[PDB]
Amino acid sequence: TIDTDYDVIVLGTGITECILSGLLSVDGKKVLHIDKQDHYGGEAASVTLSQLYEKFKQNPISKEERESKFGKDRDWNVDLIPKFLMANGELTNILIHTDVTRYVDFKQVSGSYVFKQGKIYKVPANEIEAISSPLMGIFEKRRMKKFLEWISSYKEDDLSTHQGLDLDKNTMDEVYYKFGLGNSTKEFIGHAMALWTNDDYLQQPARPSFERILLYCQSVARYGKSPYLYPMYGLGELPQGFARLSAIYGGTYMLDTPIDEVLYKKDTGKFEGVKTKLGTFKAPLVIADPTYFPEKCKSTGQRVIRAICILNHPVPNTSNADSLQIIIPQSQLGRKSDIYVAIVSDAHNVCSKGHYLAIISTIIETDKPHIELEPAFKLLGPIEEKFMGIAELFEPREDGSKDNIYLSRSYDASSHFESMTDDVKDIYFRVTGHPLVLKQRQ
Amino acid sequence: SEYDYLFKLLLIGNSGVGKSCLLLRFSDDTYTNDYISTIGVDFKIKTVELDGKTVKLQIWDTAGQERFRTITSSYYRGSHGIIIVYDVTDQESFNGVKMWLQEIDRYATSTVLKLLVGNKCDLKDKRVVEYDVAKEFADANKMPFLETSALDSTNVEDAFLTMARQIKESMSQQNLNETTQKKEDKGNVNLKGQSLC
Ligand SMILES: Nc1nc2c(ncn2[C@@H]2O[C@H](COP(=O)(O)OP(=O)(O)O)[C@@H](O)[C@H]2O)c(=O)[nH]1
Ligand SMILES: *C/C=C(\C)CC/C=C(\C)CC/C=C(\C)CCC=C(C)C
Ligand SMILES: [Mg+2]
Repeated sequence: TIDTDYDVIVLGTGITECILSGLLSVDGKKVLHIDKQDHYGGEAASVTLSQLYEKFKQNPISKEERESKFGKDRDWNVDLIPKFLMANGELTNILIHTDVTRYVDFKQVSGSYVFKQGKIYKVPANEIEAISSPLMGIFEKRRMKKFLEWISSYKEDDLSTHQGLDLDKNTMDEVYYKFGLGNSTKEFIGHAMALWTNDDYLQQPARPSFERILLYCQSVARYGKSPYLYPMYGLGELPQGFARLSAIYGGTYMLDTPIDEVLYKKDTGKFEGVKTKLGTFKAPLVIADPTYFPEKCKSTGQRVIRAICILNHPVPNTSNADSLQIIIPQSQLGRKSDIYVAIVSDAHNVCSKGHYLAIISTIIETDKPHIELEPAFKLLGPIEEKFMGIAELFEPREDGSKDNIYLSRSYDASSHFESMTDDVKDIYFRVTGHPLVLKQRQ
Repeated sequence: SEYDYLFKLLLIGNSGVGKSCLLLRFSDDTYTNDYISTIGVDFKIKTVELDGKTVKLQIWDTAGQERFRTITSSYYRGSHGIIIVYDVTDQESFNGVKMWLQEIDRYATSTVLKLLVGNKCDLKDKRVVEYDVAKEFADANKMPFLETSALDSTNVEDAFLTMARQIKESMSQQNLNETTQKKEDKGNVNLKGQSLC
């Protein structure tokens, strides 16, 4: 009694696939969404503490020992892949248009800190903090102020606001030169505001950097304190909310359902459907994460180490903040990639009272990945427990137009979700042939 | 407008037992024969007067996620009461209640209130789950029991009012205070509010 025909079959319930499922169902498409796993979230799921031990430890501890040290398993929602939301980012725009805010609550992240020579400093979130910050000297702050005034008064359609600069012809380094900004200021803007993980952007057209810096400023302006929001109960609430949106608009969901076989149109290599323990389902195209079609994906060459740490106290030198980001610019450690730390606690309902979660991550560049994180571990003070893992980043070999197999990218090392929504918009364009246009749900 | 307490209620149970029709009968006073909706019910808000107090209820429905049992932690967040529904003409739907109780034990708070509802009681000729058997099971699982009919309205309003009373009378003073209008703001942000560049 299960329909065999659908407009779209989606495999894996990571957030990229769940947003696409919700949007396609809202568009009126008949969607079948299947996951071989017994829970939502895919690689960016939030898991309980017992699940964290099963996944990262050799000999998981007993329930009695776990509860005496950490409390009830239900108080824990631990992200496997850390991500914050820019307050004015595209995911917030999708959340408001789809009303998925009905299924997920958000709280501000207290602040973002940048590392400089062994110490961390809170990045300003208002003018009083900007005046107080020792990150820049008095004369350099005056130049920085002119640069920020240009970021806000710039209007694409009005050449008189460009101050002689062209975002497509000029490189970001040329933009810095026009404002006379020194190297330390370039590092702060590039790594703390644009959030680039290295300095390659200096020799590239300024446009993408300008957009990222403006996004940061607009995000801080939304609620103050920092440019980020974080969901109550963890990132896993997001794929679950979009899966509910898809279900409301007609989507059909199956979990714990392996794909016995992918079916292809005779001699064409084009997707036709899937065979499962519940039957065979057909659709002209499939949307899926790399774990369903490893042969159709390739490594980007990057491996990311993620160290999930549990603390029984606030992070040192953060004024007892309930949540924060720490950015360690690669220039401060002679590295090729920045190291990030994402910190949340019971204020966001991700762990029991008194504990903090600090997830450290970076792109691996040495033979001893654990040692690359030592500068970040040192910022946390005593660590109760560490759950370490290394993930390789994959991307599709092709865009799916030739085989109707539209694949998402592995979740990357960036500290927030803008690159994930870029993947959602790109996949949507590949699947439908036109750009995503959000409609306000009634 | 103003209310004394705001509660979050959920409906749960096997596909086809009448959860969506029960909610529509309580919220809109309507019933559609052979109900089929392209867009599923999300939730309904209803304010009732309960023993002198104004109680606002946000009642959630499953959006069909129970078809292949794909409802997880998100649906149960912040829930105060859960109404478990079965169909008195479907033995398997009653057997399914044991599994739903295990899901509630896993995802909801240990203090969540529960109510058992045997729906479609208008189908007198096709009843297979006897009232006494269901009542004994409800007593064994610490929950009140009512047989309802979204079709003819039997006990529908009373099932939701019974759950609202269960919550209001069972909550600790601290938990009840958290549902008052004065404590509605939990410190979360409103993504649609005006900016504070
Ligand atoms: N006879 C009868 N049919 C009912 C009753 N409630 C719901 N139904 C029918 O049973 C089917 C499933 O109802 P639905 O509300 O979609 O239940 P759900 O799948 O649990 O949400 C529809 O054909 C309804 O019209 C009831 O009280 N009596
Ligand atoms: C719209 C953005 C606001 C209100 C704040 C965010 C500004 C940041 C992150 C820049 C920091 C600038 C410094 C430290 C330089 C001094 C600049 C002034 C005192 C305007
Ligand atoms: Mg229903």
